[PDB]
Amino acid sequence: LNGGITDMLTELANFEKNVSQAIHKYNAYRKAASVIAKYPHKIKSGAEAKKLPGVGTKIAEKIDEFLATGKLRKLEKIRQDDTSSSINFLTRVSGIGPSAARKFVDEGIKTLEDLRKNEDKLNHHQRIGLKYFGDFEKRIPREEMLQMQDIVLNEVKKVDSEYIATVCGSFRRGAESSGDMDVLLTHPSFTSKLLHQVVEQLQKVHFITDTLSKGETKFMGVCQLPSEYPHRRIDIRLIPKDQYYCGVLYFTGSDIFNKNMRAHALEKGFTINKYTIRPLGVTGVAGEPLPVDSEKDIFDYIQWKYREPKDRSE
DNA sequence: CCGACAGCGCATCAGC
DNA sequence: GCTGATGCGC
DNA sequence: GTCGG
Ligand SMILES: [Cl-]
Ligand code: NA
Ligand code: NA
Repeated sequence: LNGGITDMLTELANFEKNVSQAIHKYNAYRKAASVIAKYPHKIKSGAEAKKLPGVGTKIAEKIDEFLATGKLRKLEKIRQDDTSSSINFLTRVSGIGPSAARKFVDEGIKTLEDLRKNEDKLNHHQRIGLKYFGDFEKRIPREEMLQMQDIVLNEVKKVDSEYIATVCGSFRRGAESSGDMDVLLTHPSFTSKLLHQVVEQLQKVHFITDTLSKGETKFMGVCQLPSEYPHRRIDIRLIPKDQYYCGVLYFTGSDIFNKNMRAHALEKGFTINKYTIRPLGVTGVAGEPLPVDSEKDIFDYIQWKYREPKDRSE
């Protein structure tokens, strides 16, 4: 239908983010690509697309050029540009953002090979990103995610049977594949070394293989199923018990669902973030956080019917 | 016209 | 050494 | 880049 248009917008988005360092223009192009990707008709003109929310005058003009010529002069030039294409590519390395990519390209470091012969110029995260470059770009089939969940739930309970661990993200919504694994962790003793002991055990059984970052509340690293399976990205967050289910709700998503749930909350007189759900006074003064002991409690606070994660796509 | 567009944990830099 | 800023990812 | 105050 409009794959040519959405690919064009996505490509424009990446270059704004990675090369121009214009994050808001990146998101504008992404939003336009998303709304067009859902549009159930083949677009015949920029004017037609303009009617959609997120598509404005500039994108309408670009669509008109694309429909009449089959390309975008601006994009064609960008693709051919050595500096811009190299910067854009380097950002595919985890740990390499627009700033590092620009600095690397400035000094003639443009390829994965260039990165390999300049390890001294890479920080720990970037070296890991380089090491697992191909693996990190692979999807994870649900069956592997289940096997990964089996290991995590098993080892967590082995450390302390009172831990509560939930694998969230699109996986919890029943997705057939995932980009990574996002684990939410809590314990009755923690409210508003618990994380360390879990990471340590996962390393002990050789599930966790590398560490990108690690503090008292957040771990970001690499894992791998026993055999060879690709190495996978895994995050683990330690959340206070009284904020756990607000966290589970938020990190389960989806993004559109969270947006819809916050809107309904306000219309019912509540504000919902990833941490707490709080009532609003007659002027807008937010009160103390409300007690939450399940996902359903959040729904019951705003007079909503409990939606299964499976149905939380929108 | 012009400000918002999410906010925060961790690693590391910049400055004192 | 320290504090605050920045880069990065999510 | 787009939206909306
Ligand atoms: Cl709060
Ligand atoms: Na529009
Ligand atoms: Na990157």
